[PDB]
Amino acid sequence: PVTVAASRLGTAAFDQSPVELRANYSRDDAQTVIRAVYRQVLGNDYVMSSERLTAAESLFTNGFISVRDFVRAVAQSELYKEKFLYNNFQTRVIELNFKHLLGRAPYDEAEVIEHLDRYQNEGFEADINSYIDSAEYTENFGDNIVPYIRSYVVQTGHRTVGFTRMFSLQRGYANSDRAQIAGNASRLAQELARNTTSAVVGPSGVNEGWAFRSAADDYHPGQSLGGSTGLSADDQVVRVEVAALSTPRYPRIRRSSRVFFVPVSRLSQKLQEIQRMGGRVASISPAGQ
Amino acid sequence: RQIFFHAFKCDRQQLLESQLRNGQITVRDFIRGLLLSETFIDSFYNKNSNYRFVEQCIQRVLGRDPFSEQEKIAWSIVICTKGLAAFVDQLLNTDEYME
Amino acid sequence: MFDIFTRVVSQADARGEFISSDKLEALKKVVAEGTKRSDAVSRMTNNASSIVTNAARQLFADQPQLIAPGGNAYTNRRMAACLRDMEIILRYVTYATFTGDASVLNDRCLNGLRETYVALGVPGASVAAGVRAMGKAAVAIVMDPAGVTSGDCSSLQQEIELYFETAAKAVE
Amino acid sequence: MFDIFTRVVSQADARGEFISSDKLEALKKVVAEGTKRSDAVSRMTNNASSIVTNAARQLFADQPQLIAPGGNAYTNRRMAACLRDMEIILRYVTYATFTGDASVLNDRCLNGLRETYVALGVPGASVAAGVRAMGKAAVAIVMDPAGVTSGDCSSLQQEIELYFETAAKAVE
Amino acid sequence: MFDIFTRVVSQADARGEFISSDKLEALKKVVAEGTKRSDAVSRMTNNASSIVTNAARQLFADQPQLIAPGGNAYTNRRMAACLRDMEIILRYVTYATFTGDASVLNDRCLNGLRETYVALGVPGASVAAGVRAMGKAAVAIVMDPAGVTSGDCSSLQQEIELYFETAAKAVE
Amino acid sequence: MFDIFTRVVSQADARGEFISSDKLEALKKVVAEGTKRSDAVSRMTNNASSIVTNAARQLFADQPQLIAPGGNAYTNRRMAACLRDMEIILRYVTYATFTGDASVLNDRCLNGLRETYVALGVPGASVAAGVRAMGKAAVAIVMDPAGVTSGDCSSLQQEIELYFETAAKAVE
Amino acid sequence: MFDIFTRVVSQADARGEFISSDKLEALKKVVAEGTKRSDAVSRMTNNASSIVTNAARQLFADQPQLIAPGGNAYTNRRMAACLRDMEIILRYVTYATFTGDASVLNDRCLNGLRETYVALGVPGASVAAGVRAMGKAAVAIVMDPAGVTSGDCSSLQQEIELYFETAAKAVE
Amino acid sequence: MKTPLTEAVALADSQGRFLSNTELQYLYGRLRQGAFALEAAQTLTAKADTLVNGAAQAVYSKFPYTTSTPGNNFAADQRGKDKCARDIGYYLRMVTYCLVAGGTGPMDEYLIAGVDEINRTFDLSPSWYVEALKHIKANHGLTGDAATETNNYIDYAINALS
Amino acid sequence: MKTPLTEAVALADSQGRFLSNTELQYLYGRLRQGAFALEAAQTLTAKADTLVNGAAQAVYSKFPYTTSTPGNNFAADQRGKDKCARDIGYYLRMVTYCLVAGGTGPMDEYLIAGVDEINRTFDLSPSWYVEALKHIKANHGLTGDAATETNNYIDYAINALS
Ligand SMILES: CCC1=C(C)/C(=C/C2=NC(=C\c3[nH]c(/C=C4\NC(=O)[C@H](C)[C@H]4CC)c(C)c3CCC(=O)O)/C(CCC(=O)O)=C2C)NC1=O
Ligand SMILES: CCC1=C(C)/C(=C/C2=NC(=C\c3[nH]c(/C=C4\NC(=O)[C@H](C)[C@H]4CC)c(C)c3CCC(=O)O)/C(CCC(=O)O)=C2C)NC1=O
Ligand SMILES: CCC1=C(C)/C(=C/C2=NC(=C\c3[nH]c(/C=C4\NC(=O)[C@H](C)[C@H]4CC)c(C)c3CCC(=O)O)/C(CCC(=O)O)=C2C)NC1=O
Ligand SMILES: CCC1=C(C)/C(=C/C2=NC(=C\c3[nH]c(/C=C4\NC(=O)[C@H](C)[C@H]4CC)c(C)c3CCC(=O)O)/C(CCC(=O)O)=C2C)NC1=O
Ligand SMILES: CCC1=C(C)/C(=C/C2=NC(=C\c3[nH]c(/C=C4\NC(=O)[C@H](C)[C@H]4CC)c(C)c3CCC(=O)O)/C(CCC(=O)O)=C2C)NC1=O
Ligand SMILES: CCC1=C(C)/C(=C/C2=NC(=C\c3[nH]c(/C=C4\NC(=O)[C@H](C)[C@H]4CC)c(C)c3CCC(=O)O)/C(CCC(=O)O)=C2C)NC1=O
Ligand SMILES: CCC1=C(C)/C(=C/C2=NC(=C\c3[nH]c(/C=C4\NC(=O)[C@H](C)[C@H]4CC)c(C)c3CCC(=O)O)/C(CCC(=O)O)=C2C)NC1=O
Ligand SMILES: CCC1=C(C)/C(=C/C2=NC(=C\c3[nH]c(/C=C4\NC(=O)[C@H](C)[C@H]4CC)c(C)c3CCC(=O)O)/C(CCC(=O)O)=C2C)NC1=O
Ligand SMILES: CCC1=C(C)/C(=C/C2=NC(=C\c3[nH]c(/C=C4\NC(=O)[C@H](C)[C@H]4CC)c(C)c3CCC(=O)O)/C(CCC(=O)O)=C2C)NC1=O
Ligand SMILES: CCC1=C(C)/C(=C/C2=NC(=C\c3[nH]c(/C=C4\NC(=O)[C@H](C)[C@H]4CC)c(C)c3CCC(=O)O)/C(CCC(=O)O)=C2C)NC1=O
Ligand SMILES: CCC1=C(C)/C(=C/C2=NC(=C\c3[nH]c(/C=C4\NC(=O)[C@H](C)[C@H]4CC)c(C)c3CCC(=O)O)/C(CCC(=O)O)=C2C)NC1=O
Repeated sequence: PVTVAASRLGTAAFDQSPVELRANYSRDDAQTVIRAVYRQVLGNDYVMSSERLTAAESLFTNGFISVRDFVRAVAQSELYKEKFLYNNFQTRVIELNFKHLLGRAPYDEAEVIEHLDRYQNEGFEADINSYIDSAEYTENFGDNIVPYIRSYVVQTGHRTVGFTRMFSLQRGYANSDRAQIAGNASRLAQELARNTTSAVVGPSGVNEGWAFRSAADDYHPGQSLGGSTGLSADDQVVRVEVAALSTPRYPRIRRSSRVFFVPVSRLSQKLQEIQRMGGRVASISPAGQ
Repeated sequence: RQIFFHAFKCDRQQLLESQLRNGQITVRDFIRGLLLSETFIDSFYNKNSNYRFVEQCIQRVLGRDPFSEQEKIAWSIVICTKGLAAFVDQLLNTDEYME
Repeated sequence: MFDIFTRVVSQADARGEFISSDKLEALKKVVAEGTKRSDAVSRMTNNASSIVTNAARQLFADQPQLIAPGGNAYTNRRMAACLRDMEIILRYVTYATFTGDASVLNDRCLNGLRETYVALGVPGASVAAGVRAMGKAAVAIVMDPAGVTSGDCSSLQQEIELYFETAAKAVE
Repeated sequence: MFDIFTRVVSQADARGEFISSDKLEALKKVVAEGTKRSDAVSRMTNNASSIVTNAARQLFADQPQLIAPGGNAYTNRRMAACLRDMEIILRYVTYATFTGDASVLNDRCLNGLRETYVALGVPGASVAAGVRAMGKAAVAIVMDPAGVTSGDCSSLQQEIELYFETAAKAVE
Repeated sequence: MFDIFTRVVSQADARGEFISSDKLEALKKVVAEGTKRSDAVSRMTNNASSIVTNAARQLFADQPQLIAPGGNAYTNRRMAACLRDMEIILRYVTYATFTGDASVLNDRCLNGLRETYVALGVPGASVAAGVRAMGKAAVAIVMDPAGVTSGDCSSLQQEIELYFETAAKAVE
Repeated sequence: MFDIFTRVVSQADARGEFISSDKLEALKKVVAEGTKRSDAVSRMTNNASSIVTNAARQLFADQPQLIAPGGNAYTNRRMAACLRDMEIILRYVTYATFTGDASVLNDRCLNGLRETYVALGVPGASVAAGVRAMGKAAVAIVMDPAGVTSGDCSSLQQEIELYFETAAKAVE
Repeated sequence: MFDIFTRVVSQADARGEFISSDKLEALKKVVAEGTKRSDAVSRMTNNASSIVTNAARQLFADQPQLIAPGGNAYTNRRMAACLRDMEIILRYVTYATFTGDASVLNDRCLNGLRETYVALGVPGASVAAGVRAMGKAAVAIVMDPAGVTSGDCSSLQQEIELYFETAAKAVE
Repeated sequence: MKTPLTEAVALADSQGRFLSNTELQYLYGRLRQGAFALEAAQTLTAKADTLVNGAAQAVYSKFPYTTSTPGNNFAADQRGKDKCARDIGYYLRMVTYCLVAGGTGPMDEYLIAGVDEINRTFDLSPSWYVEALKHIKANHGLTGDAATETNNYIDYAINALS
Repeated sequence: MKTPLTEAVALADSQGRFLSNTELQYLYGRLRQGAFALEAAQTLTAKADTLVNGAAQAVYSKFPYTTSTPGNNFAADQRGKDKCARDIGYYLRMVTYCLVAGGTGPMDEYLIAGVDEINRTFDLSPSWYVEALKHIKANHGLTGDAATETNNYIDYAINALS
């Protein structure tokens, strides 16, 4: 659990405990649980009062429908498919289902293989049921508990890849899931089929380097093969990712955000020259040596 | 061709080109790797005089002739006081090359 | 997620020593003016719907391109979402001036909403001007005193205008 | 950076065999209609400044928020950069329909400029609509024949609208 | 890279109107106290080497693990780099209180030095405590009057302590 | 997620032929020494809590900045998380030397935890030194013979030190 | 989930009229003794772990069949679950005497836990005797005056013994 | 039912812990509130009937069309006036209930939770109720901190209306 | 960080509503608490060093075996005494931090959340810390309601220990 950097990772927004529905909940408590379910399943997208699905929603407040089954009902509703399935690629649909219904990002490509086959065989409804009716789901939170993201915790079953992929899936409390920087393109699948994760980036008023993205052409490993063979220095290599190179104009810079492998001995000069360009350093990570 | 008129097959550096095709190495770092290369030092730095070498390398890297002999005299001190590596580092990060 | 007191506690723990005396006199004066901070906060809170409606009222009088078809706040659904975004910003301003720290306002809005408005195509300039006008109207509503015992609320105007300018600059 | 011919050559080399006959008949028909493509391209090229000025003319009539102060294309320098961005996109469209392959348009613009417009705060929606309107005006300018021998520009209209939609979708 | 005046100009341009009168009275009072700001800056600037040496002197008395072998500031080269990092931070503080805006301090060191100290293995806590002690000594050196007419420098102490706390929190 | 046998199977399938004879003699010698690999693995496993406590014991004697307030492992919760991180690394080392392949250690820790420690602000150097000291103590605990028939375990110390150095270098 | 005040509000709403005067004098006396109710609640809360350990200490001295092998609380896991069940019951007693209503204690434990102990095979008699002994020790710990101003807390002995007997009878 | 003691118990229950000093701070604060709030609720109980009639007359004064046009939603006939002063008294009774309970819970459960769809289905303008609540908060005649928190509850009802 | 204003904001945020009179009741209660609690925290800051040494001596008195047996967990050598009076001062500093913050949040985040596994891994008996906290809560020398809530925080630490 990530406390010291919670300010800059946005975890301190989500530090609060999971909501629990009780045996005999009060009338008002069901509406609060409904608000949390609507937020997490629809990824902070706001629901208008006309689209509230009050017919299935009232059965929850009666107690006919368990909170897990309420999550299933809102996942298989039509407005969900319009928000999430329809305008997205199916690996992106699979990643969003893993984020909403379990909390964690998918770990490997073999995880995507099963759900992708299941969609084509049986439909999205059975696919959603297989997300929700999993041993992983039932173990990590109960049916009464609204699903939450569980990545900062090891929780005895997380790989390390899940924590770094979760930050690509979630960008702050204010951010709305339909509306992100990547847009329609799945962030995790290019990382996932090569089984390589990128250094994570925070959001803005925390850190202005968000603007950086890993473009489709150039894939950078984050590991310098030379250990400064190319850089021809004996010092150690870092990896510096800059988000917005504004001051050189069109003929001078073709891309506003790129990465550079810099030795430590000439790192300060690189920071100065890059800062004079109006560039914003998203993250500096150790690369080699 | 720009750094040392013709490059023989022994002259070429498999490390520098090999790093260049990935994207780990930028082309100015390839220029530095050609400048601090031993065959460039042997052909250019050992045979020429110090002031003549400063003239030649300023011509090649900056793309411009040196303004006067006084400029080459001014730059020639960095080479011996700090080494050719620090001189190449001071020559590549000027305003003119970066602009 | 920090108070004033938790901010002094975290700073004193990072120092590793006990809290110095001058910080305790500062916190005593804060405890004396904390009610002063918040009675006004209460008069800020009670008029919140009038504040957001007057702010959108002046903003859409000022920039009629948003109401114009093809504008970002043109559609009825989008216009309701716009009023929702403004009301959320005002609510987190009231939370930050309740706890006396800008870290709650940072935590809950700022780091993500700039990228959200970029990705949505939302013009950050109009909502920045709207938060500025809402903050000006909020201090103007707070400063006036009607049927309330007089007190020096001047220190707060500084802090409230700080919170509103932080929100407007983090929006951009 | 690929032609049509280099595309068939790379595919035949990845197959590892010689070029099959049906691909050669396809390339013969391509060589017969390549001038057809060339003629269409030249009448697209000659009116390029009118195309980008009319496209920005309709776009800034359509979205006056960009011209409004605080808008992304408000400043004179930024507005000149906006017209430069549009002219660059049109030029690489003309290059791709010259070589008959979208790989030049991909190589030169697409993979980076989406992230560039995200990082700059540029709204991708307006420039997407502008590239769409510019492409509609470009096919409308190409399809009319004035003092030109009759020819079928229709095969090209498919390809040119493909290139423009690829540019508009890669922008987003 | 902003002044106070350029900050008001950018805000008035984002509003799109002329500068209001109350902002001009605020800027007139700023022009009256800008020399006042400045006098404090010059007596801060003249003692800078004493400030950084006393700050490192108290810091390495306080945390002897950095001087201990294997410590981050143990090596002579690394210790010189540490004093260089501290002097750079003090210089950009003096620049920000010269221009009267924290945007220069943000621009120059704040955006990329937290990640730099993470990647280097530099403990952010010690340099945060060192910037805090340096700022405390800087206000303590500024507030005493030597050859200066009595005047109100209270506003400046607020601003200088703001800049130092912004630096110490952006370091973390 | 690979064995030794599944590694040879995947390599032979990528070759597309049957398994060659010399690989089968190598796997026969592996089946002869696989128990040799793992009796030691058992003596590595039985002392795991002593290994991680002695490793943290020497590490926090070595770097007292982590125990110092403001340090990364200072807080009781964070210190428990630190011992948890170390125990996890030791457990996956024991898994990799159980299956005889480093691919399980790669799969479960390595690719993500470097970025995790960067994002957390965790110093990678201290945990790298701790994994190195833990590995040195692990081979030192494994190599001594107490109540065990003499055998040639030369392959095992090489392989275990390989796994520990892979973990320490992937941490960085 | 009801207070005292919400209980009077729900009763007055079911009557459909306003609250009568005598209920308001009763609630005024409740507001006068509500602190009296809860200072004791605080002295009940501070000794909770001692209360549950002494209660299990006397209970397992009293019924050694539960500690005996084959007993219901024999296994270490089951014995920890037993102490957890007792601590939960004490916590909800403290909640009910905080809010001044037994409806929270009913809501959170009573209706289900009798059937739970039947289905588990848990003897309801032993846990009933344990809740009775815990309640006797709780009133005995609450009633003694140690450095506290003399108070009337006896009626509140009435209420606390009522809550404990309700818990013990709903357990059965 | 958002009342302070209830929500303190809900916090301590959802956290899974015992009560701490935080809830006792909540409690001495709640008793401080109730020590004036109960007497203020009794004073509102005394002045209730005249306040209801004055609010109804002010609502008929500001919106004179409702007395004139034929329509079962409008109070032109007498049954409209009976039902409509009945819901004036409903609003005032919910104000007194929140004054006793110490939180906005009773109005949130008895009034607010469905008022929007009811005014949508029945063609009732909420501005009528806003005018009535404004007249009540002007004419309740309390003083001091009880008056400020009474105005707080009425302003909360106004903001929940529109 | 369970402090009253933070948890009030968390309640109002999870409910999705504005602040009500409930949070203002929480606030006048919190200010009532802090109005003595800050001065009590300053008084504990004054008496801190002698309280730490007295707690360490009482812990050595009740458990004399820890001074005698060789073991790196025991304070037989001098480094054990330095580290162990260091964690005495840690406990006292967390008590003062919770006195300033007004809730059990700082001790819950800095001490309690991992103390059980740490004492499990390091062979530290928690009864040593219980004895030290009992000596502190006996010898802090405060009076009145500040003394009662100080004893509340120390008893909370004791119940969290064992
Ligand atoms: C299965 C593979 C796996 C790994 C490797 C893993 C690492 C991991 N270590 C973490 C924290 C941590 N890891 C450390 C460890 C250290 N920091 C130091 O100061 C020392 C250099 C080092 C002790 C060796 C510490 C102190 C934290 C706590 C950070 C915090 O809670 O703020 C976190 C943040 C969430 C949390 O612990 O509760 C993750 C995800 N998680 C995994 O699931
Ligand atoms: C808790 C913090 C938080 C913030 C700040 C937040 C903002 C936010 N505003 C959004 C939309 C919006 N926000 C606006 C607001 C505006 N656009 C304009 O034209 C004006 C410049 C401005 C009015 C001030 C509009 C119009 C939309 C609708 C976009 C759409 O639905 O397509 C969305 C997309 C999802 C949705 O509303 O339903 C998010 C996530 N969400 C959060 O959870
Ligand atoms: C060869 C391929 C290539 C592309 C595509 C490219 C785009 C590009 N457009 C830029 C700026 C820009 N691009 C735009 C364009 C627009 N913004 C809007 O408001 C409209 C939605 C749209 C007009 C269609 C504007 C206004 C800027 C200026 C941003 C600034 O200067 O702050 C910049 C920042 C540096 C600079 O212009 O001088 C780059 C790198 N550069 C390239 O080298
Ligand atoms: C939540 C319900 C509630 C309210 C509303 C409340 C308000 C409130 N405001 C007070 C004081 C005060 N309130 C003000 C406020 C102001 N004076 C000015 O001249 C300014 C224009 C204005 C601020 C903008 C002042 C100056 C005082 C003086 C006493 C103090 O510092 O608290 C006090 C002190 C105690 C008392 O008056 O009996 C109360 C009760 N207390 C409550 O329990
Ligand atoms: C680089 C300088 C250059 C140009 C510009 C050029 C154009 C050119 N276009 C031609 C034909 C033609 N060009 C067109 C083009 C079209 N007809 C339509 O109705 C369509 C709307 C339009 C395409 C969109 C057609 C239909 C022909 C008929 C002859 C042919 O197939 O080439 C020919 C055949 C030979 C001739 O006309 O003398 C020439 C010369 N040749 C050159 O050397
Ligand atoms: C213009 C803005 C700017 C900043 C802020 C900056 C920081 C900076 N500090 C660095 C190193 C350093 N910075 C420190 C400073 C410290 N470490 C400690 O132990 C203490 C906690 C602290 C003393 C206050 C040290 C010791 C190094 C040396 C690391 C090394 O050489 O391995 C480096 C690595 C390259 C090098 O110094 O020569 C950079 C880039 N550079 C810049 O260009
Ligand atoms: C670079 C050469 C230079 C100096 C040194 C300089 C100083 C300087 N300080 C001034 C004012 C002042 N300077 C101070 C400074 C202080 N008063 C206190 O009691 C504080 C302890 C202390 C700040 C810590 C004050 C209070 C004033 C009043 C007038 C003003 O606001 O400028 C003025 C106003 C004009 C005048 O005095 O004739 C001058 C000239 N001007 C110059 O051109
Ligand atoms: C899980 C319970 C379990 C254990 C513990 C176990 C150990 C074990 N170790 C064995 C062999 C052995 N174990 C060792 C180990 C070593 N010799 C050295 O000199 C080195 C220092 C050291 C390794 C570091 C050797 C050399 C042998 C020889 C036989 C063989 O290759 O298995 C064998 C072979 C069969 C036998 O001894 O009866 C057993 C049973 N078997 C079990 O079922
Ligand atoms: C043995 C049976 C018995 C009990 C239980 C008892 C308690 C008791 N606590 C009282 C007061 C009090 N009790 C507290 C206690 C606290 N307030 C807080 O906010 C803190 C969290 C907490 C201490 C940790 C306070 C603040 C008072 C105020 C009055 C006074 O100083 O006595 C009083 C004063 C007289 C009265 O309330 O009628 C009584 C009776 N008296 C008895 O005869
Ligand atoms: C306890 C909280 C509570 C409220 C607020 C409440 C309002 C309420 N007012 C209603 C009707 C009404 N409401 C009004 C009120 C007015 N019309 C006017 O012209 C006047 C401006 C205003 C007088 C205050 C009238 C006249 C009706 C009867 C109209 C009808 O058939 O629906 C109805 C429909 C029931 C019916 O048709 O008789 C409800 C549920 N009910 C409740 O249980
Ligand atoms: C801020 C909250 C906080 C607490 C409570 C804390 C406790 C703490 N005490 C520790 C060790 C220790 N704790 C003790 C304490 C004692 N042993 C005795 O015999 C005495 C009875 C008692 C003296 C009070 C000693 C002697 C050590 C060093 C033993 C060790 O190697 O692990 C350690 C392991 C670190 C190390 O090995 O140096 C932690 C994390 N750390 C924290 O950050």
